Amino acid sequence: GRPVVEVDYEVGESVTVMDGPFATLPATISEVNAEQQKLKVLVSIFGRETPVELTFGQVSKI
Repeated sequence: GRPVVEVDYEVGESVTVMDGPFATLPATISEVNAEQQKLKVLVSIFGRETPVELTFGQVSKI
């Protein structure tokens, strides 16, 4: 178990997708929902930028 001093996500930060079809891909948190414990991260793709929503823990900080 490795606890982190900071456990809050914000917009503008970059995180790696850990769950979903983009798992294992660089993404940037665009919208976060602490009220519902949900997080949103936009993904950039060659002329295919598509926003994806995820839950806390589904992303790893770099």
